[PDB]
Amino acid sequence: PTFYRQELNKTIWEVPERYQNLSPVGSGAYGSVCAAFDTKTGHRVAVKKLSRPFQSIIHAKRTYRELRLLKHMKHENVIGLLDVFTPARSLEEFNDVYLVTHLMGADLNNIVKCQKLTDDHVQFLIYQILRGLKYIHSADIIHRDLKPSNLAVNEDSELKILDFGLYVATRWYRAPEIMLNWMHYNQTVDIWSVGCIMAELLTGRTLFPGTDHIDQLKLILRLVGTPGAELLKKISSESARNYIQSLAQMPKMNFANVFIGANPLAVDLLEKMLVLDSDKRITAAQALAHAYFAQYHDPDDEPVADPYDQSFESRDLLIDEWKSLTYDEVISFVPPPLDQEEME
Ligand SMILES: Nc1nccc(-c2c(-c3ccc(F)cc3)ncn2C2CCNCC2)n1
Ligand SMILES: O=C(Nc1cccc(N2C(=O)C=CC2=O)c1)c1ccco1
Ligand SMILES: [Ca+2]
Ligand SMILES: [Ca+2]
Ligand SMILES: [Ca+2]
Repeated sequence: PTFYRQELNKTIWEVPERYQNLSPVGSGAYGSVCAAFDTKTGHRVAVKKLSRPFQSIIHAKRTYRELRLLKHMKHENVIGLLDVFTPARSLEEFNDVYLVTHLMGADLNNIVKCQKLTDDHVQFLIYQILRGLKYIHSADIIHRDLKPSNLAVNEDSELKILDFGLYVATRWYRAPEIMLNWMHYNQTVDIWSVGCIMAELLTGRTLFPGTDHIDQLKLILRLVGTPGAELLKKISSESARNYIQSLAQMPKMNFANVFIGANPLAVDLLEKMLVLDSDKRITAAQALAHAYFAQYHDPDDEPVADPYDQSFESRDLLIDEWKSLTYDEVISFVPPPLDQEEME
């Protein structure tokens, strides 16, 4: 293919002539993104140019990790790949990686900001998050930083999870075990985040808008109640345990008294997601069966993922080895069919 060059976000992009009318739509993890028109299919796409993908061993393995992950993700509520390209003609010239996915116009913050969402609409949005999480969790992939800005949404409220499995970030949606560096955690860290997101969609305001990690913890404990000693088991730092143990004891609030006017089924689901005991937190697959989603739930259309080989994560390789592995993954990529779905 013929490539052309265009300066976007103060840097040269070099893209196949197939992709036209590039225009910037913001940064993503380790890269920046442009909307484009795919002249082969007439579809709108988003093209991410990775930032300095092989500048260091950190960047190089992160590039490989992201390409491997995105090549594996094949789910309607998870960002996956339509294309991956490089202007390089050989491994020796290889220094740039571009990832292509279907264009999504907004993030979840664009949906709830200026709109009082109906409960039926909130159900649909949360249902889609949970369907995507069931899929990624089934491949032993955790998001760990799920939040509205990591949920891409289009003009019909269809949603996809992105930046999973990988500047001052919001911590308002992070699971307590992540935010506070507890020693062990499971996939349900992401379910805490869903509870935080769902709460905000129902009330129109942030559930735990803490100014720092201690203020955020205090806000969390005010809702869910002081935890037992067994939860201290998870916290390495004695200073942190002593502090938490020293706090005045707070009762758990009845969520029906907090989310006044909400669908009682929404309140019940929130009670099952927003628990400190991550081993008692509802899983994505269990949440999909909850009656709150009755009008959307369809077990035939809530698939799991093919097994995902993450053995590379434990390996230290040289930069050029990660670069060569990445090049191999670029060259071996097989574009999916344009239409991969059939009537039920
Ligand atoms: N507009 C849009 N549409 C789809 C995805 C993205 C996208 C990507 C991304 C990831 C992989 C890929 F192959 C191509 C693009 N990374 C961050 N974003 C965000 C850009 C600003 N916030 C919303 C999504 N942006
Ligand atoms: O007080 C607020 N929201 C709120 C608080 C508590 C409850 C509900 N709520 C439900 O949970 C469902 C409908 C509804 O109004 C909404 C608020 C938002 C912006 C400024 O103040
Ligand atoms: Ca269906
Ligand atoms: Ca069916
Ligand atoms: Ca079809």
